[PDB]
Formats: sequence, structure tokens, C-alpha cells
Amino acid sequence: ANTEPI
Amino acid sequence: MDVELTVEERNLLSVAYKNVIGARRASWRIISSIEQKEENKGGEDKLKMIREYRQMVETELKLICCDILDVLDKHLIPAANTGESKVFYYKMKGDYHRYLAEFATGNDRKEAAENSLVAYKAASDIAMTELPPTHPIRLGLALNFSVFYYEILNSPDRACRLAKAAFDDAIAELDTLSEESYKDSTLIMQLLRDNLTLWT
Repeated sequence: ANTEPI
Repeated sequence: MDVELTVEERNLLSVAYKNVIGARRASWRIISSIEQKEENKGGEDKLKMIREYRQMVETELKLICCDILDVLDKHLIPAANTGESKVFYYKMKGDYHRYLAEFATGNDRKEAAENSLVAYKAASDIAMTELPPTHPIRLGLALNFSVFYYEILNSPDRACRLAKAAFDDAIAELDTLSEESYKDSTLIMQLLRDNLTLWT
């Protein structure tokens, strides 16, 4: 579960 | 009253806030793991100290998120002209509601998830009708939305369908995107592909 990176 | 932000200002501020949040979110996950480990393993004073900490961290997070959402709803998404910005702010609304749902309880959890899904759906309708399938704001929406599904809504089915769709629409359009435009998007696509191959 990897959400949009900074 | 209203406020409009250039793309670059938007990104600056968004990055800054995500820095803060993510620090607090990861800290929260760690405190909870310690909490569960001790809670299964007994201990008087220590469990009190940990619970009080987790509570304080939840408080900070909810305060920051709620302030973020109140400025979004009050000043930014009313003022949004372009379609990329509309999608941007509605996706942000989804993100901060989702982080609310990440630790929220019972009916507060239910309200947060509902608001997040409304916001992501709004972003989606605009992204379909105004943004190329390779647009990074659209690929970010797709990724965070499918994650929303899988983790919060616990619909692997629907998360994976959303991720695959977004990936393949991109892959399709890819042979027809510029150089300085394609290097601005590869990393989101690979993240959607990674999440997907994970979810099987």
C-alpha cells in the first residue's frame, strides 16, 4: 500500500 | 473569501504539509505497534504512558488535517479554475479525509471514509473528462484512490481494477507523449504497477 510520494 | 495558487506554490505547500503529516502518521503506527505488543504482554504504568502518547499524537493529526480540510473547502477548491487544479484539490480532500479514517473510531471513522470517497469520486469525474490518462495528477489520483479502496474500504477487487485501468490507459497513451512530459510521470506508473503486482 504505497500512496503518492512527496 | 477565495485564493488561487500557482502550480508551483501549490506543490511547495502540499509537500511541506505532507512532510509534517507523514512524520506524525508513521510515529502513530509505531506507537500503536508498541501499544499492542505491551497490551498483549501486561504492564501498568507503561501502558498508560503509551496510550497517553498515542492519544496526543491522534490529537495533533486530527487538528492539522481538519485545518487543512477547512482551508481546502473554504478557500481553495471554490477558487479552482483549471481542471488540473480542481482534480488536485479534490484529491487532497480525499487524502486528508483518508488519513482521518486511518485512526478514526466508529462513527467518526465512517464519516471520514464517506467524505474521502465523495472527494476522490469528484476528482475522478473531472480527471476522466479533462485530464490525459498519463497526467501525473490523474495517476496520483488513481494510485491514492485504489489504495483508499484496498486499505480503508477493504475492496481489493475494486482497488486493483482502478489501478490496472489507470496503468493501462497510461501505457496506451505512452507512445504518444513527449520527453519532458513522460519523465514527469514514470514513477507514479511504476508505483501503481508495484502496488498491483503486490495485491496478487
